[PDB]
Amino acid sequence: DPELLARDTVFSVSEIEALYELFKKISSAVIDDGLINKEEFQLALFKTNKKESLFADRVFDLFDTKHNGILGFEEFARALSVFHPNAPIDDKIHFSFQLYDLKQQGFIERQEVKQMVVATLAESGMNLKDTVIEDIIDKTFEEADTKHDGKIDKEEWRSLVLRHPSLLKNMTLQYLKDITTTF
Amino acid sequence: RRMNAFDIISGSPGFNLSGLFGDARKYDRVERFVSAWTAERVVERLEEIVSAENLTVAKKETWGMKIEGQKGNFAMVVEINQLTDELVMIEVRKRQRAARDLWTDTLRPFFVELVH
Ligand SMILES: [Ca+2]
Ligand SMILES: [Ca+2]
Ligand SMILES: [Ca+2]
Ligand SMILES: [Ca+2]
Ligand SMILES: [Ca+2]
Ligand SMILES: [Ca+2]
Repeated sequence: DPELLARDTVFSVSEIEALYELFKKISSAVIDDGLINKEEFQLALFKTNKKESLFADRVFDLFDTKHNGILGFEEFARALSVFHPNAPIDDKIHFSFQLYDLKQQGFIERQEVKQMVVATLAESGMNLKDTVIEDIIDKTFEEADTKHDGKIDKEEWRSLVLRHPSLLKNMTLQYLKDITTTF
Repeated sequence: RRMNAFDIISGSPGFNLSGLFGDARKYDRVERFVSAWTAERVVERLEEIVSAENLTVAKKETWGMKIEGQKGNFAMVVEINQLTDELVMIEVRKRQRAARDLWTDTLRPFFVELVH
């Protein structure tokens, strides 16, 4: 019954049905168990299981709210609702904060930011020198760290992404608007 | 303005869920080039290439350019932002309908030669 998920998300019933078609494809790609495992999630995101990514690691964790290391359709649909263009921005800010808190013990810390800058520059083959990365991170903290403790807390994260909305572009999938035609 | 660490992270080609939708994506994953060129000089050189290689400038704006060619076969969006006092980040999203060619032999090597 798609009415329950439709009620709880910003998807319509028809969009939930379309999302289920996508779910069935992803979930049957490696093990035919009606569920999405991490390998299947990587194949969906990247088209290969050879790309090991801290983004995939974090996002899969946050999708997997019943933390058994495998996704059912309810988890898939509720998580993807966060990415819909019409989802509450507070949901996008919360999810992204928890994503970037790599060690999962609070705050977005300098070491977590640096690990992500190094990894993302490597995705582009633009492996900038340590002094340049440090300059960029310095400037980031200069702006973000208004409660001056050298760490980015949830209120500081909110302020930064409210100020620079393009920082949340990866928290919206415009494709979800046309899901019923694609699927 | 200088872009910050989170521009780098959040805009990285692998740090989004767009892969879920496969062929629905209009452009290939963003190709980023970090350069000590100025944005004005990058645009100037792109315009020279447009004139020499039979291309079209669909858009020319403060953020960058959109360049088209080959009767709908090729397009790219080029966005340029200041990264540090010394460096810009050039973000190129391209699409090519057909499978040497313009992108491989001329346009991409131009972006590569900017890197520094
Ligand atoms: Ca499965
Ligand atoms: Ca693997
Ligand atoms: Ca966890
Ligand atoms: Ca689960
Ligand atoms: Ca942390
Ligand atoms: Ca702080």
